[PDB]
Amino acid sequence: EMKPHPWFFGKIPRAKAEEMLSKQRHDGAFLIRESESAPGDFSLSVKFGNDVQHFKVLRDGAGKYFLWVVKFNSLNELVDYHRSTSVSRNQQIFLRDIEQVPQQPTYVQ
Ligand SMILES: [Cl-]
Repeated sequence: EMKPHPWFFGKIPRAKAEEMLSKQRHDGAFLIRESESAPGDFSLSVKFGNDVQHFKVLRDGAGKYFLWVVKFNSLNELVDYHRSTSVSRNQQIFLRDIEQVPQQPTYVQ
């Protein structure tokens, strides 16, 4: 387990998502962020070799979420579909979780 997703980064700037994804080793390492050029839309950012690619998360009339053709009731479902179906029309790029760098625990009383 019941965990928050390691892929939702809220309002991190496009350039910050590139900075962070640039240090991931593995093609497909990705995050969802909340676009700053289109308030209320999401964007998908994904490591590919020396590049970081960005995808608009598109909405149909009912609020369902898609990248190209196949659409879902949630970002979570969209993301999970694209773990095994390429996000790209030019390369086979499958979504995989960031490595992370996770949280040293501290107690603050
Ligand atoms: Cl595919």
